[PDB]
Amino acid sequence: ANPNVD
Amino acid sequence: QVKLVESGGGVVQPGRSLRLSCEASGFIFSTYGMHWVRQAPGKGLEWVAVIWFDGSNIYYADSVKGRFTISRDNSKNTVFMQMDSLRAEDTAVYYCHRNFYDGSGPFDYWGQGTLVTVSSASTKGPSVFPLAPSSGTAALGCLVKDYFPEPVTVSWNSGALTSGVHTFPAVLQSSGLYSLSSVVTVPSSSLGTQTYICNVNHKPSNTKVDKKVEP
Amino acid sequence: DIQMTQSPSTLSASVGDRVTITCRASQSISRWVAWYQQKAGKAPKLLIYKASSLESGVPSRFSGSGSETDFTLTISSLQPDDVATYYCQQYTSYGRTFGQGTKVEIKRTVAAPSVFIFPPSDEQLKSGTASVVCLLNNFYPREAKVQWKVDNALQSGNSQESVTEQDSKDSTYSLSSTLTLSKADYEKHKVYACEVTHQGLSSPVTKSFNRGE
Repeated sequence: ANPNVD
Repeated sequence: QVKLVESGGGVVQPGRSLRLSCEASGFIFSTYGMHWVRQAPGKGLEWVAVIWFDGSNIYYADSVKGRFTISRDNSKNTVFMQMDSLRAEDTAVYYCHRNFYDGSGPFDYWGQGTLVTVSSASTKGPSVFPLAPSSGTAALGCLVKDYFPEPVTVSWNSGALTSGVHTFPAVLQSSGLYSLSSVVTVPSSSLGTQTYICNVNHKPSNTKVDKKVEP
Repeated sequence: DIQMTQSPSTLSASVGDRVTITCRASQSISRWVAWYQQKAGKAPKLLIYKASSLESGVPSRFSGSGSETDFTLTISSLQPDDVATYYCQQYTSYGRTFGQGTKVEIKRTVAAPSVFIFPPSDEQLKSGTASVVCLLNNFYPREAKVQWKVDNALQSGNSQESVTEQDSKDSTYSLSSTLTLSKADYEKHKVYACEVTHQGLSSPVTKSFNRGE
């Protein structure tokens, strides 16, 4: 979901 | 390992342009994005722009929209930011920054920053004068006078001497040029045997001075 | 974008005290908040991520809590090495926004300064200018007065001071006062002295030298 996470 | 090196700072006239670059080492810019974060003197951090590894997902802060252009080199591991119509409020240290999160943990890195000075003044290299130890412990130092713009970096014995070193923040003189002093306290036992040299670097003017300080 | 509001702006506390810093997001950021520490003259360093998790190497006295819109950074035992400015940050999307920052200062016992005086170098005198430096080393608190006397004549408008940030281990300050004169006006008078008053000194200490000895 978050573009900076996984 | 990972390192980010910014370059392109220095003085720039109000209303003119300046190009910053950030060279990325120790990783491939093939994932996530790269950020520019700036910090005005004595102020807080302000995110400025972002670009993804493939050139997409470009966003700017409202304070720089329409004036700054972020881009990446399609041939190298380097990102750029073109800065146009610069004003006094744009004077700041500009940091290259990379941040993301995996199952491995956080990946957060910062360059040491490059100082953009939006000014009508000219660049001037400094003069380096010794603060000689004179008549327990003794203090000596170097006076780095009459330079523009900031910054000046000072080390002692090529970085081999750090304990007891105080490099004071620069001071803006009546002339409009900066000046600072870096001092160090040593045992007076060493004044006859140890050599003390201050290394002064003013990148905006390509000034590198090694000054030996003697009683 | 999402606005981050941080408080307080400044705080001072003693060694071992609990420091509390709060941040508010203008809209829900879930738990995508990070806390950065920035010391004087250096780049920021990530301390806390996802509101509560610690970055590698961060001491256990740093903790974080909160969700959605309200978040808190806590230093359970403030140490001299924690003297820095702290910033919250959201990373919900591609960009970032930071809080205004909280400068954390530390309180400690009074320490008197060591005063040194430096005559102008001969190369600067050949350059046409003259600078006399008086150095106050490793003292607390920051408040001090440095008075320049040239032949016991008080000076004004020709001196400038600079102060370091609190030392990362003993939290003292150091101050430099520079009396800048013209070479012609320097080679005039004989005695140059800096008088220093500070809470740690019983009576004002004066460092002096005669011109050319």
